[PDB]
Amino acid sequence: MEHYISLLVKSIFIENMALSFFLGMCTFLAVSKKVKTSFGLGIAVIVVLTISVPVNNLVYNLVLKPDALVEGVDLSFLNFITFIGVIAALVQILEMILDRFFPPLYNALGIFLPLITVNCAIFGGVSFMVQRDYSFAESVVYGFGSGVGWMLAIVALAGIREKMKYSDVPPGLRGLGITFITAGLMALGFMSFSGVQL
Amino acid sequence: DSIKKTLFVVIALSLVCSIIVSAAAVGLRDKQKENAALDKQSKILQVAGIEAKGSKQIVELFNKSIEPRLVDFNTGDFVEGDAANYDQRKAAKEASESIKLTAEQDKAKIQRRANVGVVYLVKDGDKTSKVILPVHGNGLWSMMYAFVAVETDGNTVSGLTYYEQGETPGLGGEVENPAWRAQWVGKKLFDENHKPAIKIVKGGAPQGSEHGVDGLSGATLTSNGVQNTFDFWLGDMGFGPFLTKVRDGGL
Amino acid sequence: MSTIIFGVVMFTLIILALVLVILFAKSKLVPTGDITISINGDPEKAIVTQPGGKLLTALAGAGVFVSSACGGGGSCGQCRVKIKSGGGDILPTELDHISKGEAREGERLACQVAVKADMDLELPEEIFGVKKWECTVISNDNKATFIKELKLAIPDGESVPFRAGGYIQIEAPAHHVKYADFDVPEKYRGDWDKFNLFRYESKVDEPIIRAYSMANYPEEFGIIMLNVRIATPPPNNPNVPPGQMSSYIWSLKAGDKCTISGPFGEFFAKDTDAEMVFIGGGAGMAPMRSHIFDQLKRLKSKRKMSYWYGARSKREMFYVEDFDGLAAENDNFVWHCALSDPQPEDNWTGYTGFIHNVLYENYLKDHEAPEDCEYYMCGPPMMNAAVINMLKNLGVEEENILLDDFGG
Amino acid sequence: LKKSVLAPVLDNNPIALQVLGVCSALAVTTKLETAFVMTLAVMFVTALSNFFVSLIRNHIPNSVRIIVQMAIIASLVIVVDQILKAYLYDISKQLSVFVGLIITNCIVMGRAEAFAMKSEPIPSFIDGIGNGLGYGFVLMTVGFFRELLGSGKLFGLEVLPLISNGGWYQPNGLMLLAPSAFFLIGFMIWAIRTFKPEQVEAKE
Amino acid sequence: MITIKKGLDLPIAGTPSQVISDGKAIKKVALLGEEYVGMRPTMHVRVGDEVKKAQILFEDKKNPGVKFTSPVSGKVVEINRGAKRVLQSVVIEVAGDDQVTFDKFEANQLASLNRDAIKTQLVESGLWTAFRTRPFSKVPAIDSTSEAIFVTAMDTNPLAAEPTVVINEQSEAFVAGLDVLSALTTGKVYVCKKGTSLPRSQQPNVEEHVFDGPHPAGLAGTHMHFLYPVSADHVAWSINYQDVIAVGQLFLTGELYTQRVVSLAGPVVNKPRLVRTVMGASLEQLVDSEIMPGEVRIISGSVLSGTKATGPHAYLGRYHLQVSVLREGRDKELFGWAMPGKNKFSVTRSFLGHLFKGQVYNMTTTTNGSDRSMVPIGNYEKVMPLDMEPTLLLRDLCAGDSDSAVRLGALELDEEDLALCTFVCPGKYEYGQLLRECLDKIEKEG
Amino acid sequence: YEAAATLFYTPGLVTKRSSHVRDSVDLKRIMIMVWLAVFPAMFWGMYNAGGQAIAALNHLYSGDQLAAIVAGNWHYWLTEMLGGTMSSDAGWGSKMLLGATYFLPIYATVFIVGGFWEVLFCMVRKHEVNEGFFVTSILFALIVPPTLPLWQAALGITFGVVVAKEVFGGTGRNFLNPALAGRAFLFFAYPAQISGDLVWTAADGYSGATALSQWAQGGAGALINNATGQTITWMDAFIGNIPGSIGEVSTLALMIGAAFIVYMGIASWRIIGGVMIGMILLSTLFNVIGSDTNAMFNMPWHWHLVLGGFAFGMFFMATDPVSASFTNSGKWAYGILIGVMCVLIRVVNPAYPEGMMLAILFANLFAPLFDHVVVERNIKRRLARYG
Ligand SMILES: Cc1cc2nc3c(=O)[nH]c(=O)nc-3n(C[C@H](O)[C@H](O)[C@H](O)COP(=O)(O)OP(=O)(O)OC[C@H]3O[C@@H](n4cnc5c(N)ncnc54)[C@H](O)[C@@H]3O)c2cc1C
Ligand SMILES: CCCCCCCCCCCCO[C@@H]1O[C@H](CO)[C@@H](O[C@H]2O[C@H](CO)[C@@H](O)[C@H](O)[C@H]2O)[C@H](O)[C@H]1O
Ligand SMILES: Cc1cc2nc3c(=O)[nH]c(=O)nc-3n(C[C@H](O)[C@H](O)[C@H](O)CO)c2cc1C
Ligand code: FES
Ligand code: FES
Repeated sequence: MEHYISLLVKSIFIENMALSFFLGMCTFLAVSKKVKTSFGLGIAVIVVLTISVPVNNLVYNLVLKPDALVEGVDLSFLNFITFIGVIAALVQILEMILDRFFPPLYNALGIFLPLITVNCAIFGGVSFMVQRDYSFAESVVYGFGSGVGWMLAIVALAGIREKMKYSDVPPGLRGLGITFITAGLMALGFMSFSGVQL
Repeated sequence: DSIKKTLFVVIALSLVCSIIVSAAAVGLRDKQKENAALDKQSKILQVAGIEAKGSKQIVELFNKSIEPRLVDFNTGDFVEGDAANYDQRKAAKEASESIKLTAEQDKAKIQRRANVGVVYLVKDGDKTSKVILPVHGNGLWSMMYAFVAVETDGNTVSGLTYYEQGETPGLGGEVENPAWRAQWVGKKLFDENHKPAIKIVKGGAPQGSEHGVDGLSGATLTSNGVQNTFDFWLGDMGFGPFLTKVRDGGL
Repeated sequence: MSTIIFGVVMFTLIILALVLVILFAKSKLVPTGDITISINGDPEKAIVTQPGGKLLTALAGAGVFVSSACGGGGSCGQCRVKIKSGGGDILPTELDHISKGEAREGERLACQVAVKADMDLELPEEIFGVKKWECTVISNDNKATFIKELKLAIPDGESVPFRAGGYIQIEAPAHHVKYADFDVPEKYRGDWDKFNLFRYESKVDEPIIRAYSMANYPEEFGIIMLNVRIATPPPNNPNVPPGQMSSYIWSLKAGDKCTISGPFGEFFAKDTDAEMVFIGGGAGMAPMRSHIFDQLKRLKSKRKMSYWYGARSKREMFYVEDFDGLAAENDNFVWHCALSDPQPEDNWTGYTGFIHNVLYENYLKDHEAPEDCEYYMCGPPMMNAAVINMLKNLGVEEENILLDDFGG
Repeated sequence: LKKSVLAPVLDNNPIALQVLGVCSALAVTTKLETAFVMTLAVMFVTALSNFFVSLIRNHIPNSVRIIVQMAIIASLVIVVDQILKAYLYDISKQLSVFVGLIITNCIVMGRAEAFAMKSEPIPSFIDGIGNGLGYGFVLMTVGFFRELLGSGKLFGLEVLPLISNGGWYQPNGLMLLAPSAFFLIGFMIWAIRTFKPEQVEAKE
Repeated sequence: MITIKKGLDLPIAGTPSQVISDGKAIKKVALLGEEYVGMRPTMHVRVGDEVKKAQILFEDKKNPGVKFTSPVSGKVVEINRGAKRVLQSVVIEVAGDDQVTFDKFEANQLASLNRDAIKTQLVESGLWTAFRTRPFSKVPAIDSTSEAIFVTAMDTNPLAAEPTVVINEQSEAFVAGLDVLSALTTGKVYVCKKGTSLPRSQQPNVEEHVFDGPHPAGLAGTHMHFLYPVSADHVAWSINYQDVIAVGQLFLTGELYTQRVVSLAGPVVNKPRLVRTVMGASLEQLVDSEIMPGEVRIISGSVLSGTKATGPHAYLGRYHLQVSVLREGRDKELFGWAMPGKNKFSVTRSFLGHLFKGQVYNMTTTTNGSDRSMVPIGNYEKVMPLDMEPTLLLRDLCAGDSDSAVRLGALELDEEDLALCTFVCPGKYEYGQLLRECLDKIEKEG
Repeated sequence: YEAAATLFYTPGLVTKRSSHVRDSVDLKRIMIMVWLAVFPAMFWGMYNAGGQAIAALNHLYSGDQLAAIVAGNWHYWLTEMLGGTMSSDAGWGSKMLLGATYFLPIYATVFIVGGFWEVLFCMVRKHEVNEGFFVTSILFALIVPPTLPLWQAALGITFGVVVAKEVFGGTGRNFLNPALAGRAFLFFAYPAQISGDLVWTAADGYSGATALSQWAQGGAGALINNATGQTITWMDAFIGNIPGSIGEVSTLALMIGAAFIVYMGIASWRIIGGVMIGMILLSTLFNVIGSDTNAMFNMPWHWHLVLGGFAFGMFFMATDPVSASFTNSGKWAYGILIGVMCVLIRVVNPAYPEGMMLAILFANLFAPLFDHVVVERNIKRRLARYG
């Protein structure tokens, strides 16, 4: 159980997707105005990663790995299209399921799936799972921890941006520039976990 | 009707894109592998002291002067196998050709060791004048890889190079420094009792020593990693028996 | 080459499997069912249509259409409907136009409502009779240099049921009109020849709809009189396309056939005993004349009234005979006109300058309680802003200032 | 004419006005060579995907539109990746993940969905070239600053002699880390909206 | 019962002597137009018109039916209007003693009256302006109703009078007013007071609650927070003890009762006391020959929530029951921000004045500093007894955010409920103005 | 000077509105009271810097080789010129001179370069020059090693003032600690002038470690003063006879100043108690579970306190009002997170010997989240009609 807790806490803190690898920085900087919307988006991202990374692990190990389907062929030049198609299809079917069967959950979190349908966060998570060569349980834990870390970072940025209702920002910086500077200071703060090897 | 048109569009686009992609990807495999080999070939040529400019010159000089081999670490002797295409990282990650180093043996913090290691012999004709050993260990931020070119005496070093380090570019990333790497030519590895003797001295090594190398300034935690790297790869668990064989002769 | 074919087949099968799975999950998770929108709680007569669609479009196709002027976009904000159980959200574009006070009562602009489930409405009763007509232009004479007083006749001599201040909508099919056919008399030909508007020509390729305020008070039966200004390109940007609906209305001549659609209205007069102060200008003479003639002939009210009209010159004044007749017959009504810059040909002996300054100096500067009378106003936006500023600096509330800006 | 190409540089900038396309700007701008290669790759992909999606815009069914567009874009990016690995191997290693992340890059998909779907073949290529020009402008500015102040080099040429090789300059460490790109793009947005004050956002 | 822990009893020199001594005869009164929240007047009298007592002077445009009648009989002498012709005061030169007389009742008949009859008599007399809703602190519409009527039979403002010393004279009128309020309430009537005894109403609707502690506690907002929390769905009315006395006198004798017992006191008052005066009197004539010489500032009400009395506003307010006179501080002191303060007051402990317990200060009207930004050191929590987050609410008011202020509890407050937060601010902020702007926004839009 | 006349005299202003009587405290007095509380720490830091420098100098060089070393460094020959001595028998005055020749130039550089940006921003935006930069400047000047190059101090104060504070609005408008954001700039940008064994004792050619680096290597048996050859005891680290950043060294003096600024109600005992609670809990957990190859696993709670900049940041930099939480219940969590993260970076992070600027800079991002949690628990109480 020590090998799975280390991966979880590492993916949450030591390697944050939004503040270390910077995956999904347009939705991050754009939807960080309210903590309610940020919370809903973080929940949607958690769900999408948790569903998408293990499925792609299975598909890769079954079809796209070298010498996996025929002893002597390498079908790894289809990783990109396979991963992106699987992600898009899963997101759309999840949206339709949540719409028809559970409108209570649809209004809650299923509204943010159109934004993260094709997002760099999930594709980078899958592309990192492929490099790390995880097992199925490690893929599940990595996806979940990465989603939780992304949610934490975006909720923190939203809280800071709500605290900044009292600020007095120069007109040329109001909007995008001060958000970029804020995210830079947030990354500078998150650099505490640099030397930790977990 | 509608479904038929969607299916037709999807299938036609998919066939076109698949022809194009699978034609582009399979026609460049050999060139991609050649490019992937060129990097390590050029680094080895740089360690060996052979000056080579141009990819064709690199390939020619490597195929002429260098000779890769395979070495068993326990017995310390050559083995029969495909040496030019050996992947030591995969061999160490695979549970068939790798042993798990306990905490008392893992001086370098690598946690695994491939049973068969690859070495290179710098030849000029038939006589062998050097041998390039790939050693590696853990430093403060990342695992560091090196090439140490020891002479046929088994003790004297002729050069050294860190080709994959990943540490702070001005404190501990000075393992790639020319003035620090020039401190290794002439250094001996073993004492008279045939024990590891390389020492990374904190504070500066005495002028004109035999086993003394200056430590990195402001970086004692990457210097400790270099010292541990050599403590492992010069002991019984690494290139100890093979270096003993080389010292006895026959290289 | 044995991996090229394998990769091609694998790509094809992956993409086809994904597309088929998406289509199958689509065919099992969409309703494709009807929706019974009931416009009122009581009647059984409801509207059964397809789910995918907009509420305003569905209601218009059904036969109960609200006064949608901007034809989609929320620019005018007039597709106001009241839902008691329907789309559970207020899209921000509508949340602007609908304050917290009305949004709580379930009101919403019909344009950006999303029809996805059974919804029920509560509409007012003045929308049910909104039937169209097939009118015949009697005359399109020129009463001002830039204003054509159009007069329409309703077939079967049926006077439309409306209130003083309402506004019809006029439809115009795709057509082309040149400024060569516009009839202006030698009295107004001066500025036309000076500016060379006769070079202009319109271009409309889609049926359009606009709103126009009636200039006749209800007791004048069987007529729809308008005061239409020309929407000529500004004197700064002459390359911009010209006024579509204005050019079409000016192209209308005597005897032609035009279609008007339903009586509307929100700019109405309050029923109190307080003094009334009308401040009209430019093309805003239609609602002002409607209000004044209504209050003076249909109701025979005794409230103290006053009319204050602005004009660029003595050639811009019209309806002056009617207003002099009213002021001569009644003691309540008293009106005054003011020219911005007169000409020596007019021999003007009267008030000059802007109408806000004229009203302030002559009437409001010495008036006892400037805050106790009601102020009705319609004209150019500059005049609107100036008069509102003057009234707010004299200390008048927004509840008494009841203006109508002709589309901003 | 060329207004459609030269607008996104300063007038309607992707990274500076419509937040689309930030991750690669933050990641690959540590070195001007990688920044330039990524600029060229994004121009290539955006232009060709716009052209092809506009060519087949009328037959794409709305039910599986996303799959078709992502298939075209992924094919383009896979071809570009297999060409980078064969001819620029030292830069592909440094661009490893963000070479493939061009698929989920927002500029490509946004210009495919918004403009290419409702426009002409040739002007779609032009819009792709313009968006790539703006994106590369931002990339190359940030990369110039970071590579000149963090290592003293430009494209691999020592402009400022470092203090190891007997020089006067001691390089900055933040210009090789995370927050420097954020700070540089924020001050770039400041300097842009100081000269084009029509982009300044509303107060409240 | 309820013991308030956080607050501040302000030590200021000149505490009055609770002995009611008659006051100087007044010659002018006035109704201050700018003190009724959200009121736009329709004047009924013109300069030079002879009026009677309880005769209408103006009505409300934004509150149809509510009439603002005259406190005394005389002759309208001035109608002071300011910027944008905003009404400031309707002065009346006292002459004659004519009045408008209403219907009489007895003690037995007062508790079983009808709400409609009570409303007609109150509105026609002009005592309807003694009530104040929550939120927005406006006069209740003549057609509304509220399940909670709060009587404020305690006063804890600095230098304020003692409610007991006044009620022990008009016990009968007080009980009759409580009976009338119990017939009008439709819910209950909350007589919030101190530990001491008071005349008692026998009705089961009337309830006496006891509050203890420093002063954020003589306010009706504390009472509402602790007994009947208000929102947009639940509104509660508010009235003080002398207005209950006036209501009882109206419904017992027929004629309007316009007497007051204010507490004229302050640091620069020669002899502080309680001066029996008239309703709406003139402060310039009420305070003359009773103040130390110098440059002083007369205030209608306490020094925390009170109006400066200058020019057209130099008359006793409607909801104000005390006058506070204190000097004007305009002298610049060298290194005054650094001198160890043995004579300076603070809720912090960075001065030497807190070590001397029971010390009293001759305070003036200085802001002991300049206008800065809010660095929150936690002074607002020391003087906020309610169940809110003080600094976050205050920052949502300064920021200009109305929705978040309403969420954090701005619909439960009045301008007097932030007087101590204005007091203890290092940045010299004034939160009553910000709260009033937020409430105007909320009331207007929505 | 009219611009300088705002500091001497009170404004002499009256109240125009609601509360006609105001409190006596202002922001000027608050900032000057916080500025006067770091004076014992500053003076002991000067004394300690001088004493450590003289001891380390007399360790290596002695005889005619001290002459060539004190004649080659302007600090040394300026001390000897003004009157002090550099021999081993130097008194307490000759050591405070030598520490002042290091602190005063750094303080002057920081003050001037930061005041330039302060004045420029407050002049472009048409405001009065706001105090509260005195605290930032003096804290930045005392959390730095004795041997910074002055250009790096200028760059650091520029980054701390402009980017962290003045680009958001100024005093009371930011969300991050300006002094610890200017030192994080200098720590991660120029990492060898603010780390290692050669930057903390100002003796030319003396290399030695500090006690949170000698503990990480050998534990309590490795704590030793190489310049004198004696064991660093607990009362040495408590009083402050140890090398380190200029003012961080004297826990006694920091306690003396913090007791004053906490009595006056300026600093938050809730934040201080939260920091202490978190530190004690995590340090005791690590002591309990233990480790064989890590020597920082057995450092108790009373050694974490007297070593590094724990007491300088627990007392003066954690209690920053603008960057802390705004709720009484959020301040506890703020302090607890600060202490936990400090102990964590000390123990389980191998590259950084301490972690207090990085623990506070982390908690500065999550303070508003604790505020949000508390206020959202409060808002639900109000809807239930009980608040
Ligand atoms: C309730 C109501 C009542 C009204 N009553 C009257 C009435 O009694 N009489 C009356 O005359 N009007 C009235 N109006 C105004 C009504 O909108 C008129 O139709 C108006 O004159 C616009 O006419 P139009 O459709 O021809 O102009 P449009 O064709 O809609 O607009 C053309 C105008 O806009 C400019 N323009 C057009 N395209 C562009 C472009 N691309 N860029 C820049 N500028 C451009 C042109 O220069 C010209 O000025 C009323 C409006 C409302 C809402
Ligand atoms: C601000 C004043 C209030 C502070 C109050 C004191 C709080 C103390 C709470 C913890 C109490 C126990 O105190 C803690 O015990 C541990 C072991 O558990 C002791 O620790 C000691 O023994 C352990 C046993 O393994 C060793 O590993 C360790 O190296 C050694 O220091 C310390 O003495 C102290 O760190
Ligand atoms: C108790 C107290 C502690 C403070 N601590 C700091 C600090 O650590 N760093 C700093 O730059 N300013 C500090 N200040 C000054 C001020 O709070 C700082 O400028 C704010 O961060 C405003 O930006 C402090 C002020 C007070 C009253
Ligand atoms: S359609 Fe007229 S407002 Fe939307
Ligand atoms: S969202 Fe545009 S690049 Fe990740």
